[PDB]
Amino acid sequence: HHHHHGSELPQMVQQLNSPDQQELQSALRKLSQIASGGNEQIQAVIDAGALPALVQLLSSPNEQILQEALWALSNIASGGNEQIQAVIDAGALPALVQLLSSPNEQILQEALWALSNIASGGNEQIQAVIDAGALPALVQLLSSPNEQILQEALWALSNIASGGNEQKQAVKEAGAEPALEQLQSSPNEKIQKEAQEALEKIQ
Repeated sequence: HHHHHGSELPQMVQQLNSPDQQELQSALRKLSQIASGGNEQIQAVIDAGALPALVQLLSSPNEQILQEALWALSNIASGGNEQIQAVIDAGALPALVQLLSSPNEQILQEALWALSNIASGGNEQIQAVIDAGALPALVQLLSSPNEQILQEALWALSNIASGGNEQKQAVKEAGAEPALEQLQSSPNEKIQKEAQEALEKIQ
């Protein structure tokens, strides 16, 4: 069931620019929720012009606003290829890549999730993730002592690796092979499986 009507979206979008922080968060949450409900609903959020404002919030020093903005963007990017494309065209990628070097694990997790959603699209979507410079960051993350970070980084890398030959080649050129060859021997069963599958995708 629809919780919100289409004629309420414009108001929510305007409120992503409120100086009132509880108004802002409230609107962030509603857009997240609507965007969680399938392609038709995601499209309504995009058509209402929510993307530009969501991307602005990605540089926020307020982790509460940041987490909800990332989550909303992840939900939008979980739709169709053209919906993922809209996220890319709105300039989300530089901000997401920047967040890959965050000392905050919770932020890291949501930026990686947004990125792997984006990288689930077509070769065009994947190439934009590569072009934005995700690969050097993702590779550096592969030598983290934190298994949860590893799993998250592998999901993104594995998705990029599901692209065409150009995309697989970029993965090889960013030096991912030796790291994936190591993690293929991981005692963590989830990491081992993802690493193996990613390695096999890039031959």
